[PDB]
Amino acid sequence: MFLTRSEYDRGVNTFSPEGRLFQVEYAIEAIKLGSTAIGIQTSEGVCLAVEKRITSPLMEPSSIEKIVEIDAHIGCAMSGLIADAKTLIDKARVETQNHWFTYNETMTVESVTQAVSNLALQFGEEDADPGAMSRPFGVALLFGGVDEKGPQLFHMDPSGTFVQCDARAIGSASEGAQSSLQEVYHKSMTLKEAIKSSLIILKQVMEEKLNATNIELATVQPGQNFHMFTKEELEEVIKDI
Amino acid sequence: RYDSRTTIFSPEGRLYQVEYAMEAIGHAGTCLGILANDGVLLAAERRNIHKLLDEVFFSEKIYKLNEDMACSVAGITSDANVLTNELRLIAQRYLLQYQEPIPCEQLVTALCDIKQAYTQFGGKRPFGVSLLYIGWDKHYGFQLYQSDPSGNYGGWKATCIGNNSAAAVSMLKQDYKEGEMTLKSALALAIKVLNKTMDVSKLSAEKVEIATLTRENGKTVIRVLKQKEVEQLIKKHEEEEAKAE
Amino acid sequence: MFVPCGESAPDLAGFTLLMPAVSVGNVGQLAMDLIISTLNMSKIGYFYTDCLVPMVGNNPYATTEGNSTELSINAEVYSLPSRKLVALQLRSIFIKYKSKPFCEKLLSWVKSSGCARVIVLSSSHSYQRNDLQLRSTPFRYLLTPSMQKSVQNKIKSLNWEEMEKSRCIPEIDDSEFCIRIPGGGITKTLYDESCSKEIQMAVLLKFVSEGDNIPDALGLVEYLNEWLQILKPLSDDPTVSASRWKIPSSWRLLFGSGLPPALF
Amino acid sequence: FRNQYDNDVTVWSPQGRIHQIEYAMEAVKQGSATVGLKSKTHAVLVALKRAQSELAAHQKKILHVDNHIGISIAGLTADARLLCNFMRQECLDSRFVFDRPLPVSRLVSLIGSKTQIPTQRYGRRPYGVGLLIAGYDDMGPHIFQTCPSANYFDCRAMSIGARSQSARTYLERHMSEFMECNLNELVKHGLRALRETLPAEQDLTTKNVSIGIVGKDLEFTIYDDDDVSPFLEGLEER
Amino acid sequence: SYDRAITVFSPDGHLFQVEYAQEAVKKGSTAVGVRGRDIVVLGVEKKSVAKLQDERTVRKICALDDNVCMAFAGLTADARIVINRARVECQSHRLTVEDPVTVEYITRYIASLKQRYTQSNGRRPFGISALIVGFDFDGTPRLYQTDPSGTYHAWKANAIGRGAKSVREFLEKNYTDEAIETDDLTIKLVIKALLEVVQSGGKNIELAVMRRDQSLKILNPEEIEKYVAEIEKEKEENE
Amino acid sequence: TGYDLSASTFSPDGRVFQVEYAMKAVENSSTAIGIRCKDGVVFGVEKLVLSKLYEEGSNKRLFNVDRHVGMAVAGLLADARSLADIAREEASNFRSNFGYNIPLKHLADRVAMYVHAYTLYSAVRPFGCSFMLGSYSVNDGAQLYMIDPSGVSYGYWGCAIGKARQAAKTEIEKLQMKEMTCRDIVKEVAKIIYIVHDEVKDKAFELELSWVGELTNGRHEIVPKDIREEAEKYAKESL
Amino acid sequence: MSRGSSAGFDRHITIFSPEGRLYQVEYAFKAINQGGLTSVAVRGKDCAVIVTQKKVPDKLLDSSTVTHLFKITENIGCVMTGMTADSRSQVQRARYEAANWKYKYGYEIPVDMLCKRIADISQVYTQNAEMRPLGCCMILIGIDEEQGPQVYKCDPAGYYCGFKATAAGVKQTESTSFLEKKVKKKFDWTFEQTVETAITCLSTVLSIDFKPSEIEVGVVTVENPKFRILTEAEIDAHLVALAER
Amino acid sequence: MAATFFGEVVKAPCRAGTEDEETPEDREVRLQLARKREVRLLRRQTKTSLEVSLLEKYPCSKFIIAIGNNAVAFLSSFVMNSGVWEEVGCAKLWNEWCRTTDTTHLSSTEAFCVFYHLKSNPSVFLCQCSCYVAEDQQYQWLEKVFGSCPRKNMQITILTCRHVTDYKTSESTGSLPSPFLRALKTQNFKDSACCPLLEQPNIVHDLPAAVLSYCQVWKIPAILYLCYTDVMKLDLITVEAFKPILSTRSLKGLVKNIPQSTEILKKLMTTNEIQSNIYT
Repeated sequence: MFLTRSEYDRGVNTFSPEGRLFQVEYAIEAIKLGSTAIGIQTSEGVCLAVEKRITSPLMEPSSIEKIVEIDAHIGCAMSGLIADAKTLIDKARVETQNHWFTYNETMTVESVTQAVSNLALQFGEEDADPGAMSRPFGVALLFGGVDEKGPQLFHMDPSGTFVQCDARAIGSASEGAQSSLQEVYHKSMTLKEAIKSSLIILKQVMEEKLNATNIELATVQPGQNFHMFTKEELEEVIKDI
Repeated sequence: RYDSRTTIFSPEGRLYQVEYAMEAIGHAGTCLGILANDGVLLAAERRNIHKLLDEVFFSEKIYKLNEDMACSVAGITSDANVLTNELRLIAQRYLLQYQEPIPCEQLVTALCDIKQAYTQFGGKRPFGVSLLYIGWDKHYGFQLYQSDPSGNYGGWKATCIGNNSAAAVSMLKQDYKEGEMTLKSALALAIKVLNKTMDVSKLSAEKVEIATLTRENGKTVIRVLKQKEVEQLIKKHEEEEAKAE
Repeated sequence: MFVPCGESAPDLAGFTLLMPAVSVGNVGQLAMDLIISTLNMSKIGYFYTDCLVPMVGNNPYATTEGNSTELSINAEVYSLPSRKLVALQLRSIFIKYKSKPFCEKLLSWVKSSGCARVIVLSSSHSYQRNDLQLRSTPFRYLLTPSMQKSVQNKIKSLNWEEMEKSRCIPEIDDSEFCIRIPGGGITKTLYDESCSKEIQMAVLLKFVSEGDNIPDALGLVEYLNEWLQILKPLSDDPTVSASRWKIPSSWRLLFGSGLPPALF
Repeated sequence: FRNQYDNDVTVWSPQGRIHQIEYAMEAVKQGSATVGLKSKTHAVLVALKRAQSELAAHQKKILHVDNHIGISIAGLTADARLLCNFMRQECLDSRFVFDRPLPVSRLVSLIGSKTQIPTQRYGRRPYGVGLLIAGYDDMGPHIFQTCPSANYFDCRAMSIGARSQSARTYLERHMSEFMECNLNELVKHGLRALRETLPAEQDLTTKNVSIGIVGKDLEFTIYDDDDVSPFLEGLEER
Repeated sequence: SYDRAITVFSPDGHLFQVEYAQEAVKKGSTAVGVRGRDIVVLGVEKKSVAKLQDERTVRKICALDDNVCMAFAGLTADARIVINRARVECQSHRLTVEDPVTVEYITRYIASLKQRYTQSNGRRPFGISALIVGFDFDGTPRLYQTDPSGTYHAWKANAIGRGAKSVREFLEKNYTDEAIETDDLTIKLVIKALLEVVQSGGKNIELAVMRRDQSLKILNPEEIEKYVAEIEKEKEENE
Repeated sequence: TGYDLSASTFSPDGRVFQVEYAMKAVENSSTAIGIRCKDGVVFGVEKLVLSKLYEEGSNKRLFNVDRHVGMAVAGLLADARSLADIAREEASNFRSNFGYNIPLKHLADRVAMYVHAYTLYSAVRPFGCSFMLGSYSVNDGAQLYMIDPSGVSYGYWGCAIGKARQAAKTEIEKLQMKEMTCRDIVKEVAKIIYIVHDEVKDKAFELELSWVGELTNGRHEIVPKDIREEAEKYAKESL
Repeated sequence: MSRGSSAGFDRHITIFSPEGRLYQVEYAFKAINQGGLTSVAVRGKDCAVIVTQKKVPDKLLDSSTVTHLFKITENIGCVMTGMTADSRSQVQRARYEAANWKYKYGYEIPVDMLCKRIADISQVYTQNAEMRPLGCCMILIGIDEEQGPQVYKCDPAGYYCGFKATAAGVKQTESTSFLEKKVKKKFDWTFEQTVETAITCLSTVLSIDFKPSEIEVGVVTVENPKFRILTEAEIDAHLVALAER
Repeated sequence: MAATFFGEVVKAPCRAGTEDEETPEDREVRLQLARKREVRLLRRQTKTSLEVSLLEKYPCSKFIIAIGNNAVAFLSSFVMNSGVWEEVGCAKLWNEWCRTTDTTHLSSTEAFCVFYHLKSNPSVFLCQCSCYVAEDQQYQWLEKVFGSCPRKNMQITILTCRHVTDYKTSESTGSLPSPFLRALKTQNFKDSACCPLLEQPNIVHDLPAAVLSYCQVWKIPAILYLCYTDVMKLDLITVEAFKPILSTRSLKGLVKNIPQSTEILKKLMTTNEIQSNIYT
């Protein structure tokens, strides 16, 4: 008989019929704007590639901070409101160092991502006055690293959820990249061909030419600790497209 | 997007609550200050024209903040009282720390910080008071300062806040002997300005609150002008405009 | 803009039109839901425009098993050719930035058929009301200038209360007394538009805040019956047969669907 | 005609009814089917892992809580992980103070109170996750299921999550013969109950079933992937 | 789903009061910063000359420490607050990690302060963008740019405020090796860039520069007026 | 309408609607009767078996709040259980401070004011349940008190709360409860419960009894089972 | 934070009407009438008496424990009218405040000071943003030492005043008229031209004669200054004294 | 929603949406944004030039259109298996959802209002849309697809899925045997449906409602089918709730081989997006 406006996506802590926090899954809608990131976790190691999307030549490429070192054995990729990524990464680094301090050991990747998720999920509890978010974060993360269980990769999005994923792409073209991934991905991947295939997909989903400055990627494998790729090695691996 | 909460940016960048705060100023009594080579004056229109009022004591819009510098107000007079009290307290605090009278910019900035803190984290009405500061310090000599409810401020050589502010400032821009005027030449200029910004009512000493600041013998003097001096200044300007015919 | 059910023009030569406005609490739409149900008014035409968000239902006025499959859309026009009564029903809400095209397309149609009156049942916010309305009755009325010479004596013999007129530009103190009805939806924009067209319209509205507006709906329809006597005036003491009004078939469960079997 | 009343949890509908709680129920219907039947000696939790992503390891329905208490979540992951931490804290404190395993039937009451507190205050939302608690204590197995309505029930078998009505019907049809079952038959019954929820085109593979058992002498042990081959094998076709 | 109440994501995710403080710096005075080989330049226009105003108090080129100097655009009061906080932070860092603070560190601190006023429905965002420039202890020039959101991308030559892309996209085609080799050569770059959007001449075009290890030195209309001296530097040697 | 979104709001005719929805909320739950007789008070509820999967004893509604005090609720199970927990703390506090058991008339006033204290604030919402406190002591005999969601506390000879309180009250009025013992009252309680119960909509309920009084040494107890079956039968042949 | 000030002239407590009248306070006054009960209090020069209805719309209810006459302290008693829960809460507040006064000042609180304290507490509710006025009005009585017998009345607005004889409830205005005609006419009211006055007022305004089960009487006299609730017999005695002539 | 700080006025929302507040910078930005939110038919490989409505250019006899991802899966498997379907084009839509130029290389396992017609008989058209069309684009969409001169020799069948929580019945929704099927027909749709008609309080309000209403006004026979399912994402039995539809005359000429459609359902369900894992 009658149709009415009915707003349940405005305030946090509000359940729509079908029982879902629209407010949080709007923060999921925010990742759709950040740069595309690819993480491939092979038995030989794990690599993290990401487009950088420089706006103007006057911008220093090294300033754009899309892959960070949580510790010597955890690498992270950002996508979304990097203003939030800066506090999440700070939490991750502080937690890893606290764990190493208390427990004379290297913190496993799963526990790192679990602690970072613990920083999330404090969306609305403003009765707890000190320094809450009052909102979900706006960033989706890709924790890559090596630990007792071999190399592992984890994806977490602004819902406090993680999975021991591998070949998970996040960013504006995340689902198209994932569609390419599953049919390109394989269990027995040498780290070289993992980087190869990842850069091929990142190629097709780009704006600009692909060169050493448009993207930048890092790998961790049991051999060496966290390792960025320089302008040198980026050109060195893109000679062959 | 609209006029609420004093903590929302409209979809066009403009803090509408503060823009409305700088609207109550456009209704209070006209207040102007002029900087001269040898002193500073701070004239104001005392709009309590009702005859049953008493207690002409030293002020209704011209407060004294410390041994050196004085203040004037415009807008919601209760918030002006709160701000003047806070200014006096800040000046005394600085004097307590460094055992020297506070430089005028120090106090002006200290107050503007509070006034801006109310146009930010809050949920409370921003202070709808625009002030004027006159004072001295060894660092720059005579100084004049303005303030808005926005927390903004600036040093002015000659300004005016309140009713008819635009015409007063236009006349002051076109009328000022910038950098080479004495004191009561600026007093004559101020009388001319107020004569520009009258209501229908011609001004008299019952409608003016001129106050002056002076650098003498190592001590700073803030004497509010009494009846006779003001009426004599008024006759002087009156004859001057008469022969200006 | 009108589209009929019988591929013909009903030819509303002088029919009086009763009109809703999408208003706070949907009180006008709900009241004319009542009048349509009670007068058993037949469905004669469709009002297809690109202004209403679309909606479909199955004859929300279904009185019999036979006609209960009768598809209905967001806007149809109902009528009673026997007693000079034609009613429009707007059920859904208005598309954004689209009240203009609907209003003058609709009044273009109204002028085309040569209808006499476009009486509108509306509603207004209960926090509009300053002290005067709080101490007064919750009903008001508006007459267009052509209404202002016609049944004028009836309205202010019936002891009614004129629309409150607020300052039209509160920035200045020199403006007129000017029309300001918020929560009227298209009430004001229809009224001033018809003033420009000089077309006979009446506007009868109640001050409301939303909730279960069934009491508000009977209040509005009895307010209408005070002037129209569409339904057999009260005679001061039925006092038992409170159901003088058809409750339409779609006036079933309103607050929701039902109680989950896990709480109480 | 109830749009004003279904936004905040501290607003009664004019029908004697809190719509927000009933909307918190609807989160449980968005998880995945999970079954918690029990026998005279043991209690099990069969859950179906989410095949909504691909190539990424499925989520972790069954959660360790203590040596004698385990849980299965069928709601918001945030609230689930927030409640499991509180559960672990309660069990740890109970063993710290009294040096005894916390009885299940008191931990469940503590859950009820803690989840009721937000249901009444402004600016909070009900815990949108439904639990399935398998435990063993001095009085043998228990299966408690929790709702977002801060209402806990003592169940001899229950299923919560998407399409769980099929599993509930099946369990209701086979509840009598649950008390006398060896562990094998109990797990097979639970697997069948989980199976009757799935579309007939897919079968319970080893990569989406997460049996976890506690009982008399067996600690709460979670059986993840391929390790659930012994339980899953021998399961007849539908 | 609207502009309203910062802590809300749009159905796309465009949490809007930050999107507006982002656009709040489109009405502030244009600011430009170009980083040279041995000099960092910092130029701001002042098209609010207001002749009877003491040019000293409205000054926008603030200093944060011996090695860091700051410009901004937008709401001046918020700028004063953040500048006070940044100065206190610089001194506090020199108190605990005793060294001159890196331009990186103070830029990150300012960005973090700006970001911290974006959660907590609470506060309103700062409505300014900053151009942190200076020399670091290892001896290299830096140039940074913050936003109300909290992003702190570091550039080589910048522009914020009114006429943002106008200045920036002029400055796309003019930054080169033969623009930072010599100092006054670097200076003339910023002057021309500002003249592209200037209010028709050196009307209080508040320029301040900084060479290595010495100080912030606000160039002022000297007896020579290096301001004008360079205005018709270019306006003579344009042909 | 419009005046019913918060407890801190009086309707124009002077009625706090958001406590009258709560008093109208309990009509969603099944009935609960408690009768006071010479020796003690006996409760009884039309406990609903939501499904056959539930254990015999889940969703109890006959909580013990102290040794000598009982409680039967109706309404939201969660809020009623929370109030039962709150009352359990009043009795403990009174015992710890004054040594002896808490008087029932005092306990019903300690808790009623609490339910009321949630009915005058905009932040919290009123409790959506009603309950009956029962007790017996040789000093003061048997007492029975009822607390509506509004916080009104009155003592009753016969009480009934739930979706069919009216029929239950009508049937209770047919006993001389002042002249009977619990042994003969339990039979009548079962009779009332089956008489008031509406079977058409609510098959598969579980009659649940409890008494406290002289014959149990003044300690609250669920009824020993064999008595429950004799009452079950007695209610059955009568029907 | 809180739900927020409901937007509207009559939506909320602290919001002011255009001619400056709090509305939720007056709706609180019209919330007294809920229940239908009315109360009357009169005083002679050596006794104060409060009389109220005892309407029990059921027979299951223990009539002994249903009441509206509460004893604040041993010398002070009150009758509450309005919504019951708020009435009993305010009785708790009164008892606590009266005990605290004796603790802090060493002598029994005079009736006026108690009524003033509770009026102060209740007014605070009319100023914040989620507290709500208690829809219940108090009528205290007592003898202090010398000030005389006193009958006071609070109200949700926070007002309180002295009364020679007062009333509250639904049938209140007519009771006020009858009681005014009473006081105009003859005012010894020793102990009998008392309570027959109150019972006669309550009846003549309400209905035909009461019978002892519907009336609840508490008295304080100068030579017996302790709140005594009259039993069912002596109330009936006064009832026949009405009938007996 | 409101009440950000203590004591703020809330201004309770209006269910009728009357709180809308009824200047070159606003007008020009209004023009450009309104230009953004446009549905544009594309004769692709020419990419443009459909000023005439698409159904006003080709003759139509039977029109089947599905709305919602479950419906598009149902059509793409059970219907789109037997024959051969050519692309007449697609519709380019941007709105609050389906962003970043939702039209792509067709991303083979994806569709967004893409139209197909049979190889043997081009007059039978199938619109395969899985995007949410906002209120401001639905009528423009109808005009572009249909036109104002509907050749009434065609028949139209529309299918969509709705969450079971929207159903209005006296008993609780957690008691209805979801999923269930209900049908809405115009008066000129002579056939009785294979599922019971939608009840009185219940309601349809989206693009499917727009299409059904447009068919209503112009006497066009049409049918609306609802799959009131308890899970809104892609799932098998939710789609298979549409199985009875495959039986009525309106589609009997298109269904030939079922097990092929079943294995297609399996594959497409296994090869869908990676929707965020929150448990919702």
